[PDB]
Amino acid sequence: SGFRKMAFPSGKVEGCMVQVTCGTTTLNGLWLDDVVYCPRAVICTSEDMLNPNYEDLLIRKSNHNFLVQAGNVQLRVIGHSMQNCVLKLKVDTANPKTPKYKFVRIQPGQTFSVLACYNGSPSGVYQCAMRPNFTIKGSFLNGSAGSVGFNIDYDCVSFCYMHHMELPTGVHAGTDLEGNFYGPFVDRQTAQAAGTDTTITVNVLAWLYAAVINGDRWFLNRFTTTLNDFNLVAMKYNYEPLTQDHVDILGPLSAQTGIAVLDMCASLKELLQNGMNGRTILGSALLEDEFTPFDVVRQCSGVTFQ
Amino acid sequence: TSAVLQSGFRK
Repeated sequence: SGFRKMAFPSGKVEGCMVQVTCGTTTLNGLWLDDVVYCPRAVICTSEDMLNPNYEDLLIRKSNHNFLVQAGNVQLRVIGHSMQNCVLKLKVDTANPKTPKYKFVRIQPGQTFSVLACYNGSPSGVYQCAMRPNFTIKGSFLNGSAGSVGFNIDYDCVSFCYMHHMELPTGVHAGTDLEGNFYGPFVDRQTAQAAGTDTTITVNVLAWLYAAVINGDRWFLNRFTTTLNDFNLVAMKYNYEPLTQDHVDILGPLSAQTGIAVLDMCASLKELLQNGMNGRTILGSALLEDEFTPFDVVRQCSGVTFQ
Repeated sequence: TSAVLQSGFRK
């Protein structure tokens, strides 16, 4: 028992991180097979960033202007292209540490692990969620762009996020590995603001099931509710509307605990309306929404990876 | 706020 915000083991991704330098700018790249992926903002100076014309900036860049460093070895760039907001730098050496991998575009509400890197070297790993407003609440400094987010299933790494930029309120925005931003954000230094930070209702419910599994039961009340009545109360609290699809996804946790999802919704409703009275649930004083139902099952059943 | 692209300066 116990329950922690748990990241995936990062070894498979650590062997893919390199440093990419162009002009006066450095960030991280992802080296898979003979291609290095990195944010296209590596070609910008600080003044470029207010209003960059990336296609025009790229005209003055050749293969040899991209300095790619894996440890103390320089990779040889034999081609480059821009796809949306990422650059793909073809190198003449396949990464011998390339894992089995896929590129996926995740849905809001899904979670992943971030390997925060600087100068191609890892600083740490932590778990994040793609928020409903398409930001993530990460921990990133200057030089962290190009760090990636990922999931693992069995032996296959699904890359879903590459870091680009920081927004007001200290949250972060980036792209999938095809270079398309999550949400409406653009890689330029303009006034951009996250929308409403909506709470991922299905994840809070998953975490309440995790609490029950661990013996933290004080919040189970004597009530049930309906989907429509729950959403009426939760809309006021900026919770995502709960759908039947969400209820079905919670089926495994409901069957394990014997608690119908709508019963748990009634308990959540009272927590939203009356607060937690200074009590804690799984060591937390607020309702945690960055565990998916799959995250809970994984951690409570000991799912491992190869 | 403006968005800040979190590249780093070349050393």
